[PDB]
Amino acid sequence: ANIVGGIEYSINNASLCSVGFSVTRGATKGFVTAGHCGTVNATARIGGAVVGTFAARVFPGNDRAWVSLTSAQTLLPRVANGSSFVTVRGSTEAAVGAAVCRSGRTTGYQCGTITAKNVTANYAEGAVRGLTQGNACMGRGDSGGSWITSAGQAQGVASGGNVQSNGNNCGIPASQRSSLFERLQPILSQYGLSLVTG
Amino acid sequence: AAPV
Repeated sequence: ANIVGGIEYSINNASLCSVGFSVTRGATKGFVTAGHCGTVNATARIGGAVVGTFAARVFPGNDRAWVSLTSAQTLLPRVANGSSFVTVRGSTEAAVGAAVCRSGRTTGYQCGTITAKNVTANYAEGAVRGLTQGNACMGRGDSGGSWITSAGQAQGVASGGNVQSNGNNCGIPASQRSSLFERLQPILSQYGLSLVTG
Repeated sequence: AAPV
């Protein structure tokens, strides 16, 4: 499978999540995603084929994970935007007020702005600290998906938000949306990963 | 908020 930010993958033939970013760890290929998407060793599938398993994760507390893929996967420095792509150029962290977009299997490609940093989400499982808040909308299934600037700087992976009864926060005004992502920097250093760029 |  071609690994692109934003595409769907399933975990143990049950839940669905979205790919974050293609990364490498020495010769091993992988992608970063959300911790709440699977437990260590869960099996990730892309279009019905096995692509890898969860190598590590932290959830709750943080919300992060990396899946190590088999050798046959093709890692790409891109994030889906409809039929087009956003090239990943790096991981400079943008500041409050910067515009940002996110890509995921449920709501596609949505943009908005970063409204706050260091936010805590109280999930049923426990608190998740240090999240950055943006107002791009997100829906159930978007978790783990890419958060990136139009200029190609990777910001993080989708964690959660105030989804309404329709499964998303796209039907409420930007001013009332709280869509949270986990910062990419600490995931890259914690696992010793390098981003695939182009 | 909820996870996703």
